[PDB]
Amino acid sequence: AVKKFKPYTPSRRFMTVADFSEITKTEPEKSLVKPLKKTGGRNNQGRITVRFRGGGHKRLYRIIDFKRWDKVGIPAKVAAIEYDPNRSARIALLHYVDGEKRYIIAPDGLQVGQQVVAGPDAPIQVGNALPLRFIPVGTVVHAVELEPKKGAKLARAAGTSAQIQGREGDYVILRLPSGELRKVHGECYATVGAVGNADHKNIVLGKAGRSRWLGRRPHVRGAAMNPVDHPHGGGEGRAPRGRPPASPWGWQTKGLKTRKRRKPSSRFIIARRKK
Amino acid sequence: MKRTWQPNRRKRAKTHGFRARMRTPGGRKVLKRRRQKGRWRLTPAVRK
RNA sequence: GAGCUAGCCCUGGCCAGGGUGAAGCUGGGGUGAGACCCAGUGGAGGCCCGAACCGGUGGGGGAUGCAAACCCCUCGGAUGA
RNA sequence: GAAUGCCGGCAUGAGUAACGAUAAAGAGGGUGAGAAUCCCUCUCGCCGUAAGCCCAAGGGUUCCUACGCAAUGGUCGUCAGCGUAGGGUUAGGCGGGACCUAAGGUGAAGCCGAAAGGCGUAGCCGAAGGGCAGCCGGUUAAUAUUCCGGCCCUUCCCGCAGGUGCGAUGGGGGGACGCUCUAGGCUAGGGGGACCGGAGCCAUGGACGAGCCCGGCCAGAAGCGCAGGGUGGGAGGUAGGCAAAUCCGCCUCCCAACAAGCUCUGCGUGGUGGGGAAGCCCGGGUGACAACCCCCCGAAGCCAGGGAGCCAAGAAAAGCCUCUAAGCACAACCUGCGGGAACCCGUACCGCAAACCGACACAGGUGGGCGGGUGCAAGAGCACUCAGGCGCGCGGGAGAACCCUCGCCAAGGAACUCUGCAAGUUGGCCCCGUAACUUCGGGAGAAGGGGUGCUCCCUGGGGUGAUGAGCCCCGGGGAGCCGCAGUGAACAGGCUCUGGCGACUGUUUACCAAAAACACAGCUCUCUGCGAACUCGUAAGAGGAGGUAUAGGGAGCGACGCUUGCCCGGUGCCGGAAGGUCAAGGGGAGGGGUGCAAGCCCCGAACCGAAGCCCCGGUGAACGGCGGCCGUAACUAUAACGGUCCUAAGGUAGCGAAAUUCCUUGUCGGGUAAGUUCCGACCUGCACGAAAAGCGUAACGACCGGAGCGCUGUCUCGGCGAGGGACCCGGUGAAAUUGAACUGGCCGUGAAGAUGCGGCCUACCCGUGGCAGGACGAAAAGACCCCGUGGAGCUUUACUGCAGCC
RNA sequence: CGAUGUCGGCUCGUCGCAUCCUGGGGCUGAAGAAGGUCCCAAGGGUUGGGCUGUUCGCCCAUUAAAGCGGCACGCGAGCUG
RNA sequence: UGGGAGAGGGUGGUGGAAUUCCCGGAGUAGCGGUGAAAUGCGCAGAUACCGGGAGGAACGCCGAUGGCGAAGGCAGCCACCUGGUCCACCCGUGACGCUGAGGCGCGAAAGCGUGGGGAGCAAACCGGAUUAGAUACCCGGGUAGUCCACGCCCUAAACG
RNA sequence: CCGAGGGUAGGGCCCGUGACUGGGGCGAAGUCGUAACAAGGUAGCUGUACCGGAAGGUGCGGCUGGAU
Ligand SMILES: CC[C@H]1OC(=O)[C@H](C)[C@@H](O[C@H]2C[C@@](C)(OC)[C@@H](O)[C@H](C)O2)[C@H](C)[C@@H](O[C@@H]2O[C@H](C)C[C@H](N(C)C)[C@H]2O)[C@](C)(O)C[C@@H](C)C(=O)[C@H](C)[C@@H](O)[C@]1(C)O
Ligand SMILES: [Mg+2]
Ligand SMILES: [Mg+2]
Ligand SMILES: [Mg+2]
Ligand SMILES: [Mg+2]
Ligand SMILES: [Mg+2]
Ligand SMILES: [Mg+2]
Ligand SMILES: [Mg+2]
Ligand SMILES: [Mg+2]
Ligand SMILES: [Mg+2]
Ligand SMILES: [Mg+2]
Ligand SMILES: [Mg+2]
Ligand SMILES: [Mg+2]
Ligand SMILES: [Mg+2]
Ligand SMILES: [Mg+2]
Ligand SMILES: [Mg+2]
Ligand SMILES: [Mg+2]
Ligand SMILES: [Mg+2]
Ligand SMILES: [Mg+2]
Ligand SMILES: [Mg+2]
Ligand SMILES: [Mg+2]
Ligand SMILES: [Mg+2]
Ligand SMILES: [Mg+2]
Ligand SMILES: [Mg+2]
Ligand SMILES: [Mg+2]
Ligand SMILES: [Mg+2]
Ligand SMILES: [Mg+2]
Ligand SMILES: [Mg+2]
Ligand SMILES: [Mg+2]
Ligand SMILES: [Mg+2]
Ligand SMILES: [Mg+2]
Ligand SMILES: [Mg+2]
Ligand SMILES: [Mg+2]
Ligand SMILES: [Mg+2]
Ligand SMILES: [Mg+2]
Ligand SMILES: [Mg+2]
Ligand SMILES: [Mg+2]
Ligand SMILES: [Mg+2]
Ligand SMILES: [Mg+2]
Ligand SMILES: [Mg+2]
Ligand SMILES: [Mg+2]
Ligand SMILES: [Mg+2]
Ligand SMILES: [Mg+2]
Ligand SMILES: [Mg+2]
Ligand SMILES: [Mg+2]
Ligand SMILES: [Mg+2]
Ligand SMILES: [Mg+2]
Ligand SMILES: [Mg+2]
Ligand SMILES: [Mg+2]
Ligand SMILES: [Mg+2]
Ligand SMILES: [Mg+2]
Ligand SMILES: [Mg+2]
Ligand SMILES: [Mg+2]
Ligand SMILES: [Mg+2]
Ligand SMILES: [Mg+2]
Ligand SMILES: [Mg+2]
Ligand SMILES: [Mg+2]
Ligand SMILES: [Mg+2]
Ligand SMILES: [Mg+2]
Ligand SMILES: [Mg+2]
Ligand SMILES: [Mg+2]
Ligand SMILES: [Mg+2]
Ligand SMILES: [Mg+2]
Ligand SMILES: [Mg+2]
Ligand SMILES: [Mg+2]
Ligand SMILES: [Mg+2]
Ligand SMILES: [Mg+2]
Ligand SMILES: [Mg+2]
Ligand SMILES: [Mg+2]
Ligand SMILES: [Mg+2]
Ligand SMILES: [Mg+2]
Ligand SMILES: [Mg+2]
Ligand SMILES: [Mg+2]
Ligand SMILES: [Mg+2]
Ligand SMILES: [Mg+2]
Ligand SMILES: [Mg+2]
Ligand SMILES: [Mg+2]
Ligand SMILES: [Mg+2]
Ligand SMILES: [Mg+2]
Ligand SMILES: [Mg+2]
Ligand SMILES: [Mg+2]
Ligand SMILES: [Mg+2]
Ligand SMILES: [Mg+2]
Ligand SMILES: [Mg+2]
Ligand SMILES: [Mg+2]
Ligand SMILES: [Mg+2]
Ligand SMILES: [Mg+2]
Ligand SMILES: [Mg+2]
Ligand SMILES: [Mg+2]
Ligand SMILES: [Mg+2]
Ligand SMILES: [Mg+2]
Ligand SMILES: [Mg+2]
Ligand SMILES: [Mg+2]
Ligand SMILES: [Mg+2]
Ligand SMILES: [Mg+2]
Ligand SMILES: [Mg+2]
Ligand SMILES: [Mg+2]
Ligand SMILES: [Mg+2]
Ligand SMILES: [Mg+2]
Ligand SMILES: [Mg+2]
Ligand SMILES: [Mg+2]
Ligand SMILES: [Mg+2]
Ligand SMILES: [Mg+2]
Ligand SMILES: [Mg+2]
Ligand SMILES: [Mg+2]
Ligand SMILES: [Mg+2]
Ligand SMILES: [Mg+2]
Ligand SMILES: [Mg+2]
Ligand SMILES: [Mg+2]
Ligand SMILES: [Mg+2]
Ligand SMILES: [Mg+2]
Ligand SMILES: [Mg+2]
Ligand SMILES: [Mg+2]
Ligand SMILES: [Mg+2]
Ligand SMILES: [Mg+2]
Ligand SMILES: [Mg+2]
Ligand SMILES: [Mg+2]
Ligand SMILES: [Mg+2]
Ligand SMILES: [Mg+2]
Ligand SMILES: [Mg+2]
Ligand SMILES: [Mg+2]
Ligand SMILES: [Mg+2]
Ligand SMILES: [Mg+2]
Ligand SMILES: [Mg+2]
Ligand SMILES: [Mg+2]
Ligand SMILES: [Mg+2]
Ligand SMILES: [Mg+2]
Ligand SMILES: [Mg+2]
Ligand SMILES: [Mg+2]
Ligand SMILES: [Mg+2]
Ligand SMILES: [Mg+2]
Ligand SMILES: [Mg+2]
Ligand SMILES: [Mg+2]
Ligand SMILES: [Mg+2]
Ligand SMILES: [Mg+2]
Ligand SMILES: [Mg+2]
Ligand SMILES: [Mg+2]
Ligand SMILES: [Mg+2]
Ligand SMILES: [Mg+2]
Ligand SMILES: [Mg+2]
Ligand SMILES: [Mg+2]
Ligand SMILES: [Mg+2]
Ligand SMILES: [Mg+2]
Ligand SMILES: [Mg+2]
Ligand SMILES: [Mg+2]
Ligand SMILES: [Mg+2]
Ligand SMILES: [Mg+2]
Ligand SMILES: [Mg+2]
Ligand SMILES: [Mg+2]
Ligand SMILES: [Mg+2]
Ligand SMILES: [Mg+2]
Ligand SMILES: [Mg+2]
Ligand SMILES: [Mg+2]
Ligand SMILES: [Mg+2]
Ligand SMILES: [Mg+2]
Ligand SMILES: [Mg+2]
Ligand SMILES: [Mg+2]
Ligand SMILES: [Mg+2]
Ligand SMILES: [Mg+2]
Ligand SMILES: [Mg+2]
Ligand SMILES: [Mg+2]
Ligand SMILES: [Mg+2]
Ligand SMILES: [Mg+2]
Ligand SMILES: [Mg+2]
Ligand SMILES: [Mg+2]
Ligand SMILES: [Mg+2]
Ligand SMILES: [Mg+2]
Ligand SMILES: [Mg+2]
Ligand SMILES: [Mg+2]
Ligand SMILES: [Mg+2]
Ligand SMILES: [Mg+2]
Ligand SMILES: [Mg+2]
Ligand SMILES: [Mg+2]
Ligand SMILES: [Mg+2]
Ligand SMILES: [Mg+2]
Ligand SMILES: [Mg+2]
Ligand SMILES: [Mg+2]
Ligand SMILES: [Mg+2]
Ligand SMILES: [Mg+2]
Ligand SMILES: [Mg+2]
Ligand SMILES: [Mg+2]
Ligand SMILES: [Mg+2]
Ligand SMILES: [Mg+2]
Ligand SMILES: [Mg+2]
Ligand SMILES: [Mg+2]
Ligand SMILES: [Mg+2]
Ligand SMILES: [Mg+2]
Ligand SMILES: [Mg+2]
Ligand SMILES: [Mg+2]
Ligand SMILES: [Mg+2]
Ligand SMILES: [Mg+2]
Ligand SMILES: [Mg+2]
Ligand SMILES: [Mg+2]
Ligand SMILES: [Mg+2]
Ligand SMILES: [Mg+2]
Ligand SMILES: [Mg+2]
Ligand SMILES: [Mg+2]
Ligand SMILES: [Mg+2]
Ligand SMILES: [Mg+2]
Ligand SMILES: [Mg+2]
Ligand SMILES: [Mg+2]
Ligand SMILES: [Mg+2]
Ligand SMILES: [Mg+2]
Ligand SMILES: [Mg+2]
Ligand SMILES: [Mg+2]
Ligand SMILES: [Mg+2]
Ligand SMILES: [Mg+2]
Ligand SMILES: [Mg+2]
Ligand SMILES: [Mg+2]
Ligand SMILES: [Mg+2]
Ligand SMILES: [Mg+2]
Ligand SMILES: [Mg+2]
Ligand SMILES: [Mg+2]
Ligand SMILES: [Mg+2]
Ligand SMILES: [Mg+2]
Ligand SMILES: [Mg+2]
Ligand SMILES: [Mg+2]
Ligand SMILES: [Mg+2]
Ligand SMILES: [Mg+2]
Ligand SMILES: [Mg+2]
Ligand SMILES: [Mg+2]
Ligand SMILES: [Mg+2]
Ligand SMILES: [Mg+2]
Ligand SMILES: [Mg+2]
Ligand SMILES: [Mg+2]
Ligand SMILES: [Mg+2]
Ligand SMILES: [Mg+2]
Ligand SMILES: [Mg+2]
Ligand SMILES: [Mg+2]
Ligand SMILES: [Mg+2]
Ligand SMILES: [Mg+2]
Ligand SMILES: [Mg+2]
Ligand SMILES: [Mg+2]
Ligand SMILES: [Mg+2]
Ligand SMILES: [Mg+2]
Ligand SMILES: [Mg+2]
Ligand SMILES: [Mg+2]
Ligand SMILES: [Mg+2]
Ligand SMILES: [Mg+2]
Ligand SMILES: [Mg+2]
Ligand SMILES: [Mg+2]
Ligand SMILES: [Mg+2]
Ligand SMILES: [Mg+2]
Ligand SMILES: [Mg+2]
Ligand SMILES: [Mg+2]
Ligand SMILES: [Mg+2]
Ligand SMILES: [Mg+2]
Ligand SMILES: [Mg+2]
Ligand SMILES: [Mg+2]
Ligand SMILES: [Mg+2]
């Protein structure tokens, strides 16, 4: 449950912070963090290729186990649940009876002290990873591989989940977090349950500086610029778009579809998304 | 106020120096050009 | 050509002193249990006053200048974008 | 002879402006050809969170000494950061290298590109980050953690002794980390002492004193002591840490547990080695056998990898330790001790500035550390002062206008003016006290008031210590004293009411705009299923993201409150396996040229044949748009109501003479003696209106408007005074400008505004301080405007291409 | 057009007279007082405020009166902006 | 103490019918709708029929004139957690009772905030009719909302 | 010292009045429609919500004070 503040400054009026009440360990596993090269939106040429990036808090990257079929049949115990600044979900530290220590995305409801396990035989239980073909139809899953052995790709953000709607040959049918209906191969691994921290979206950033902490630099409207800069630039005084609303680079940006036409995965998208 | 020349020996050597010039087609042409002209100095002096 | 200037990256440094008194915690009251109230403690904040520091609001001076943007008075921010 | 020509030389302005912070000077002695300017002494003033001291960058001999004074120095010069010459910088421990990695850079493998080249893993390079062994004093004209003295320490080699499964680029541990607040104990630093040491001193009315003045320490190995940091021990199993592993990880058992123990730092002590003032007498010597003690205040520094809270969740790699592999166990490593060995570069000087960046010895710019005392609540604020450093490289006079900076003002008190612009006022602390409204925080320092010194007396609590004294910190009560006045000097809000705009803190046109602009949390639409979309790139490859729809891109709107209506005909976008049109290609009816002929060669109808466009739908927080004329109510007036034309549909709620209203100073009301502004209303809104959002909104604003109180030189209306200039004298000595000039007024004339032509009038020659009417005065080949088949930025349903996409 | 700074205000004046006041007159539908109108007359005078950038104008309170015009819409090497 | 009846409440599950949409088959000239129509939908293959899938909401028969609750109100079926209540016995306490200004809690629907959900229905809205008009009644569309969770609102022909 | 009161500043309550504005009551014979009373020609009423020249309409739930 999000936490409010009393209005003792202008910004505390609506600023809200997470409860952190599920967190049980306030520093990371030294053997599993590595440094995070901040890019500032720049590429190997040095050019801003994503605008309005930089200046955020320093962070260490916690290595997450997105495969899990690494260690079939080897159970692990949930030793702590910790904060990860590289993702919306919380992460959970796993101590394998193997003696190996790993991080996973923390599903909703997972408890410090329970044991999880990965494999075809695993119990349909929160925290376990199975190939999709062995999960009963209707089950809510997360951290879903898209192609077998290639890594958990879908449903990873705070509060998300996919639902198994049915089967067809080597493939199962998933309803993704977007509501699209896709075929995913049955040998693709997924973890039972939804991702935790569902309250994440109810957070009110509260002031400008909070965004600046996250590496989000201020965003400038096209309408505020000059014609050298943007299709919406210029005009005397304020001005409507005066053309179909466009990006800085000329393409239309109110409805124009941009998925590539002849893309091969189209044979596996059943129904495009919703709302 | 703060003016535009703020001398810095390391900046000078790493930007205009001999080894900066030789690493680059345009840099070598600069050296080739300045030799042909007879410049006493092919590159700015910086004490290190 | 980014030793000026603009943004980002890595690594360091700086912010006198004073004021306000958030949550929480403790005790007390209250209740079926609660909410809640009171006191104490506490020390939150793009919080308040004000140097350094960063600015440049109003006025005067300067105008072959001390200066190709300066000087005086006054004024903004000063734990934070 | 002219090109605002080019190069040079020399004039004019002119002995004119100026001589670079208004911190300030005077005299005596010296030197010398020459002295306001050099040296010495005494007096005076200035800085003192600096205008003193120490590092770093940058500069590169500027350092020291001797000899100089042509030029440089805004004057002078005997002086100098200047000329000549000689000298001067010393390290195993300080900084960098023979160590480590960061961004980044480079790059065996590999990938990509016409060439040049672009990428790229490991590796390498890369520091003000990590790591690593020196402190105090003396010494030189000039270097000193470097030389010397004292006391300490590090690595490498070799040897000896003891010990041990030794051995690494490999495995593991550690290194290793945020922000705010902060404990205990110290240390730096500081204040006091009736105690200790000291050359003296008694003045001018008093004091021979518990008098005055001066100083009462620094470094230090082992050991010890105080305060902290770090750290569980044993066993059994073991499938993980890409071989192995006794290490680490995991599981179980026993023990230990605020500890202790072991270890590592800090501080104190410590053998020992140093230092040591005033005053006096020529940097020195004396003092001096100097003394070196006690109490208090006390860090932001140290113990430190300390503690707590919080969210935005806070480098790497080596050194180090541990595990084992090849190996090797005559080895090798560890511990102790001994001897030997220990290289390269920097070191002068300046360093908030006359030596750096600004053409200058330039009121500007320049990162880190130290920065004493008293008082004022605190403090790095303010005043004065220490140590130390300065009086700013032209001066001497005079005491006009006028200018600048500053002080005061009778009566009035905003009457000034676009505007209270500017300047008054207010001003710190303590106490009383404080309104609408409000998002309950605020508004609030609201407003408004009272207090503030000194003496005596009684008394409350804390810190140190011992519980006491002493010192130190917060207070309370009573009685008095002096002045015009007690934050007695300096630093230190004027307040209120009411509109517009923007929620707010922020940001911006470096150098005429700081704002109502930008940003902003928040709201909505839309794209994106991950080799994502999008972006940069020919590509490779990057970013997006080591992210995954509670995510990322694009767009508008802009806290919050209550809201956001009607039009899908046109444009856009979205959907639409039909039909229409549609290119290359397929097809080949039928034609044609040539050949004697087999043949060769060319044209070519129907027909099959994408996207796109047409066509059919959807779509507004997509581009956008949201009417006209006429009639009508039992006074008049005005029309709830009706008629008709047109549209895709005819503006809803709210708001309105508005940051929008042309007519306009609309009309009414308020405020005023008087109000083109202001505020409240009205509504025939030239030309508001709902996310280019509509209407509100507490708080906020160096935004913009209107009003009142307070107080004023803003004004009636000016006066006086201060200093720096202007003026005079000595020194040094520019500038734009300049066809040449022997350069008056009127009325005319003239290319239409005449010193220069006409006719009158006036007028002896030459300067100095002043004032600005003219010389269509200077400056800049008018920015406005036009012209040029001149240029550039920008736009689009202008033309034609190209990227990209299909 | 190889530049003639362009509204208003302030300051400083000066000139014309088609005279606002003051002085002298005639006519009056001039009883007196007060006016009207024309003539002569430029010596002097011709106020302080509210509103607006304003010139102008309106308004308040007075006045003998609250004149109208020229001087590059007088005057920015005089100021303001 | 021992028994019973009950849509009393709360949480979690879960079953079939039907509507809608999507897919596949089969099939062809209309379907729908009304007082009669038109709008709408349909040869771009609808309606009608079969198989498949997704999703929401409400629970037919039982069912009553019935039951339960203080009122608002409560209806598929299962489990758990929980309230009230009635009857038998005549066992215990010994007037411990009644009401109740204030207070506190509960309170249909609609409405509001923040999320989710969305089949059907449907204010507003659009269109087609009707009509003098028709900002209605009737038809075809359709957004809030109706549904879930949490928090407000506290109304009623909250009536016997 | 206390002290009538005078002064300065800020609050509270009441009364009067105000451009304009809101609905209300009343008023012999105005304009528009016909909402209700009959099944009032869509049964009515109701809380609420949205809408419309106006009565009203519609949605959701409720009442019978509804007809046949
Ligand atoms: C500070 C020192 C500067 O002086 C000014 O700034 C004054 C205050 C300007 O007026 C400012 C301010 C203002 C309002 O003039 C008062 C404005 O009009 C002009 C544009 O600039 C001047 C004089 C301008 O002249 C004016 O230019 C006008 C276009 C036409 C006018 N004249 C021919 C009629 C002429 O005098 C102009 C162009 O800057 C002069 C040219 C030569 C310059 O560039 C010179 C070098 C100036 O920059 C300057 C001397 O350094
Ligand atoms: Mg809050
Ligand atoms: Mg959590
Ligand atoms: Mg690591
Ligand atoms: Mg990267
Ligand atoms: Mg790169
Ligand atoms: Mg981008
Ligand atoms: Mg960026
Ligand atoms: Mg994320
Ligand atoms: Mg997380
Ligand atoms: Mg797959
Ligand atoms: Mg949000
Ligand atoms: Mg961040
Ligand atoms: Mg953003
Ligand atoms: Mg923006
Ligand atoms: Mg713009
Ligand atoms: Mg550009
Ligand atoms: Mg362009
Ligand atoms: Mg453009
Ligand atoms: Mg535009
Ligand atoms: Mg614009
Ligand atoms: Mg604009
Ligand atoms: Mg406009
Ligand atoms: Mg437009
Ligand atoms: Mg466009
Ligand atoms: Mg594109
Ligand atoms: Mg989709
Ligand atoms: Mg600068
Ligand atoms: Mg600076
Ligand atoms: Mg350098
Ligand atoms: Mg450097
Ligand atoms: Mg450099
Ligand atoms: Mg640099
Ligand atoms: Mg470079
Ligand atoms: Mg180089
Ligand atoms: Mg080449
Ligand atoms: Mg040579
Ligand atoms: Mg070169
Ligand atoms: Mg730079
Ligand atoms: Mg530099
Ligand atoms: Mg600060
Ligand atoms: Mg502080
Ligand atoms: Mg206080
Ligand atoms: Mg307190
Ligand atoms: Mg606590
Ligand atoms: Mg304050
Ligand atoms: Mg200024
Ligand atoms: Mg001022
Ligand atoms: Mg200044
Ligand atoms: Mg000042
Ligand atoms: Mg401040
Ligand atoms: Mg501060
Ligand atoms: Mg000639
Ligand atoms: Mg010339
Ligand atoms: Mg020329
Ligand atoms: Mg020349
Ligand atoms: Mg020349
Ligand atoms: Mg010359
Ligand atoms: Mg010559
Ligand atoms: Mg010459
Ligand atoms: Mg001369
Ligand atoms: Mg002269
Ligand atoms: Mg001069
Ligand atoms: Mg000067
Ligand atoms: Mg000064
Ligand atoms: Mg003297
Ligand atoms: Mg002298
Ligand atoms: Mg001299
Ligand atoms: Mg001399
Ligand atoms: Mg001198
Ligand atoms: Mg001297
Ligand atoms: Mg001091
Ligand atoms: Mg130099
Ligand atoms: Mg000389
Ligand atoms: Mg000389
Ligand atoms: Mg000589
Ligand atoms: Mg000279
Ligand atoms: Mg000089
Ligand atoms: Mg001499
Ligand atoms: Mg030397
Ligand atoms: Mg040494
Ligand atoms: Mg060597
Ligand atoms: Mg190429
Ligand atoms: Mg390098
Ligand atoms: Mg290196
Ligand atoms: Mg280093
Ligand atoms: Mg070292
Ligand atoms: Mg030492
Ligand atoms: Mg050993
Ligand atoms: Mg070993
Ligand atoms: Mg660590
Ligand atoms: Mg770390
Ligand atoms: Mg670090
Ligand atoms: Mg933080
Ligand atoms: Mg002290
Ligand atoms: Mg093992
Ligand atoms: Mg340490
Ligand atoms: Mg001595
Ligand atoms: Mg002696
Ligand atoms: Mg500090
Ligand atoms: Mg520490
Ligand atoms: Mg690394
Ligand atoms: Mg072997
Ligand atoms: Mg051997
Ligand atoms: Mg060597
Ligand atoms: Mg040295
Ligand atoms: Mg300075
Ligand atoms: Mg400094
Ligand atoms: Mg100097
Ligand atoms: Mg120099
Ligand atoms: Mg000087
Ligand atoms: Mg200087
Ligand atoms: Mg001292
Ligand atoms: Mg003070
Ligand atoms: Mg001086
Ligand atoms: Mg000075
Ligand atoms: Mg003088
Ligand atoms: Mg004189
Ligand atoms: Mg001064
Ligand atoms: Mg005074
Ligand atoms: Mg006065
Ligand atoms: Mg007054
Ligand atoms: Mg007054
Ligand atoms: Mg005024
Ligand atoms: Mg103004
Ligand atoms: Mg004003
Ligand atoms: Mg004052
Ligand atoms: Mg004061
Ligand atoms: Mg009030
Ligand atoms: Mg109040
Ligand atoms: Mg008020
Ligand atoms: Mg208000
Ligand atoms: Mg309040
Ligand atoms: Mg509160
Ligand atoms: Mg106060
Ligand atoms: Mg006060
Ligand atoms: Mg007192
Ligand atoms: Mg006194
Ligand atoms: Mg007295
Ligand atoms: Mg203040
Ligand atoms: Mg603002
Ligand atoms: Mg703004
Ligand atoms: Mg607002
Ligand atoms: Mg804002
Ligand atoms: Mg701020
Ligand atoms: Mg600017
Ligand atoms: Mg500019
Ligand atoms: Mg500029
Ligand atoms: Mg300015
Ligand atoms: Mg501006
Ligand atoms: Mg500002
Ligand atoms: Mg802006
Ligand atoms: Mg919003
Ligand atoms: Mg591109
Ligand atoms: Mg990446
Ligand atoms: Mg908003
Ligand atoms: Mg805002
Ligand atoms: Mg904005
Ligand atoms: Mg409100
Ligand atoms: Mg349309
Ligand atoms: Mg359309
Ligand atoms: Mg359409
Ligand atoms: Mg086609
Ligand atoms: Mg349009
Ligand atoms: Mg249109
Ligand atoms: Mg009538
Ligand atoms: Mg409406
Ligand atoms: Mg109006
Ligand atoms: Mg308005
Ligand atoms: Mg308008
Ligand atoms: Mg108007
Ligand atoms: Mg107007
Ligand atoms: Mg008026
Ligand atoms: Mg009035
Ligand atoms: Mg009107
Ligand atoms: Mg728009
Ligand atoms: Mg607009
Ligand atoms: Mg407000
Ligand atoms: Mg502001
Ligand atoms: Mg402002
Ligand atoms: Mg006022
Ligand atoms: Mg004056
Ligand atoms: Mg004077
Ligand atoms: Mg004379
Ligand atoms: Mg002379
Ligand atoms: Mg000279
Ligand atoms: Mg001549
Ligand atoms: Mg002549
Ligand atoms: Mg002459
Ligand atoms: Mg003359
Ligand atoms: Mg004359
Ligand atoms: Mg003429
Ligand atoms: Mg003439
Ligand atoms: Mg003449
Ligand atoms: Mg002549
Ligand atoms: Mg002639
Ligand atoms: Mg003549
Ligand atoms: Mg003549
Ligand atoms: Mg003169
Ligand atoms: Mg003149
Ligand atoms: Mg003039
Ligand atoms: Mg001329
Ligand atoms: Mg002139
Ligand atoms: Mg002229
Ligand atoms: Mg030219
Ligand atoms: Mg021209
Ligand atoms: Mg020009
Ligand atoms: Mg122009
Ligand atoms: Mg023209
Ligand atoms: Mg042409
Ligand atoms: Mg032509
Ligand atoms: Mg052209
Ligand atoms: Mg160009
Ligand atoms: Mg062009
Ligand atoms: Mg012209
Ligand atoms: Mg000229
Ligand atoms: Mg000119
Ligand atoms: Mg005036
Ligand atoms: Mg008269
Ligand atoms: Mg008479
Ligand atoms: Mg009469
Ligand atoms: Mg007459
Ligand atoms: Mg006259
Ligand atoms: Mg006017
Ligand atoms: Mg008269
Ligand atoms: Mg005139
Ligand atoms: Mg004229
Ligand atoms: Mg004119
Ligand atoms: Mg005029
Ligand atoms: Mg004119
Ligand atoms: Mg001017
Ligand atoms: Mg003017
Ligand atoms: Mg002039
Ligand atoms: Mg002139
Ligand atoms: Mg059809
Ligand atoms: Mg067909
Ligand atoms: Mg569904
Ligand atoms: Mg009994
Ligand atoms: Mg309710
Ligand atoms: Mg209709
Ligand atoms: Mg219709
Ligand atoms: Mg009809
Ligand atoms: Mg719906
Ligand atoms: Mg009933
Ligand atoms: Mg009295
Ligand atoms: Mg009638
Ligand atoms: Mg009826
Ligand atoms: Mg009826
Ligand atoms: Mg009817
Ligand atoms: Mg309706």
